[PDB]
Amino acid sequence: MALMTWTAAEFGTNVGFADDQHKTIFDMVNKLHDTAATGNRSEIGKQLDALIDYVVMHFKSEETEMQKKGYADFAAHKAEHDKLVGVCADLQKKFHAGEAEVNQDTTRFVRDWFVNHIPKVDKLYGPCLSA
Ligand SMILES: [Fe+2]
Ligand SMILES: [Fe+2]
Repeated sequence: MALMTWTAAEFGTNVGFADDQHKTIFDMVNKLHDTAATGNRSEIGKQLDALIDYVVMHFKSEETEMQKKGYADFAAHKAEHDKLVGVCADLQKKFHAGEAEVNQDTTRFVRDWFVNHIPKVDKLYGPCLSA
């Protein structure tokens, strides 16, 4: 099974670009999850780095739109993004030093993060960003 399945009932924000970027994230996490069941460390690292770069770009996209529109919860929302980015960058520094491995607990963690963040945090910007 794919780790992550996107539906509108679970995750739709009413903001087209954000929904699309979320779908990409889910697909990139699913590839990482599959590779993380192997010992193909170079393929894990390529997919890890591609996912994290995309996630940072998604967060920048949401942040630019929230801040330009004076969205009410912008700074607290960005704080949640920045703590995930710090976790991911720390994981990359360790993984790329040989000091940690990426496995399916890594991808279930990131799944947990997104499945909580999108409904509880991202959906709240829908009225403002869709107006
Ligand atoms: Fe998001
Ligand atoms: Fe977000």
